[PDB]
Amino acid sequence: QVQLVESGGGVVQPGRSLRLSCAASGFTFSSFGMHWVRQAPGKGLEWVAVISFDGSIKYSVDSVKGRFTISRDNSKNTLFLQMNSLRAEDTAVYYCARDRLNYYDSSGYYHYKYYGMAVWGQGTTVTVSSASTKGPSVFPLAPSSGGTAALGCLVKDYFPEPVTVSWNSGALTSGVHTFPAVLQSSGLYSLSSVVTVPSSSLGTQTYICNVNHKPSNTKVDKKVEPKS
Amino acid sequence: QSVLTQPPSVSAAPGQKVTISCSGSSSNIGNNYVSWYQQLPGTAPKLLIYDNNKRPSGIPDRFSGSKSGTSTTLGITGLQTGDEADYYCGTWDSRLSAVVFGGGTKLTVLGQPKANPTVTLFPPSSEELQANKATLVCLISDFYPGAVTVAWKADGSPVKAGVETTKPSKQSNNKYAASSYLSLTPEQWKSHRSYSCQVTHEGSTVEKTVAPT
Repeated sequence: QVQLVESGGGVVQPGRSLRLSCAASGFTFSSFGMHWVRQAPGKGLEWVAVISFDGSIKYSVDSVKGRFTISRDNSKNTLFLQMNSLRAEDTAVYYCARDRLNYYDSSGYYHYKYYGMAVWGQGTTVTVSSASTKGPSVFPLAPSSGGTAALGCLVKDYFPEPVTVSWNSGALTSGVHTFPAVLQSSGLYSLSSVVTVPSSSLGTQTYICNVNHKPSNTKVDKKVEPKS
Repeated sequence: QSVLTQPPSVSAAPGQKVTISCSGSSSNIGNNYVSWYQQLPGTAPKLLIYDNNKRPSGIPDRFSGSKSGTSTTLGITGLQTGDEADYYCGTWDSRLSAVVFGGGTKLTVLGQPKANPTVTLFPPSSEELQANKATLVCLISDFYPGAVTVAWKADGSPVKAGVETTKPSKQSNNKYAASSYLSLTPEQWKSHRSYSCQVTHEGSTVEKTVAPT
């Protein structure tokens, strides 16, 4: 019954803004200090900001001062983070988190007092990059050269994530390996998918990789045939 | 880099206990309560310990916390595979006026047997060459532990330009995968007799080669 539901993530270019929401349920929202914490892909947790139970006291990390604004609406059990003038280094999963102890403890005479977090949201992804929406080029990777053959699709130069790949419209699943994308210096992604099949099937079965990049409305079913 | 120093990794075998340190200064751990959070792959963090050594409702006997002045220690006994995760210490810092987290300690549970990588290397496709691009694709799967080094060679000489390589990622079968891409012009693809992808894992190397002809 006690949870936090984040929304408002997205993909943007540098200099743009974004607003995150954290809808709270299960507890008296108005009695707890709230935080935002972020995690860049593959790195540690970085605290972003805190706001006191009643909104009067706020702190944030220097790198977001003047850019990000933590606020809350107690009458609607929601925590906000207004993100302006975004930079590539703001790219991360953003979590809201609730103080373990309520204002009985966290509202001192002098200060807001921190004793740990207890409840975390699921997170929302913010991606900041110079790149523009671009659909992939899809290239067949043909088999050649024991009684097994490997064939694939190269899904090249797309932005943003994600892309889904399947084979023969989901009918072919054994021997399928789809690899996480590489992020190139250009800001574009590429990925590949491979399937190992019996060599003896190559003249009686057709192999088609189904590539869907929803953000660019790109859907391609690419036939992969023996080379000649 | 971080204000609190945690070891980047530790490991022990199923059933053993392991220890994870978190070092700080008087303005954080010295004067404030430390919590420890566990993060499993693709999930939010979860509170393990608060007030230095307390376990919240539902966190089992196996986890514990100690404080020795400006340092703190997490203890995990009777290790289970499901304890594989990143562990973070956190606290308030009086000087910075911020919650501060250690960098993270990746916990590995031993026992899982070594697995050598399968390497698959594709040349540039006809279609890609026609669009005046060229990409060599090197796919690396089913290896454990989850670290490899990739090196490309053309006619025996190293190739550093145009190489982009992903970090390893965990497959669902608990082994790891990775991939490396070499971009060339069609001219420089045709100008060499061979290109080769060399994947080194625990000191051993697996090589595949492709050629225009």
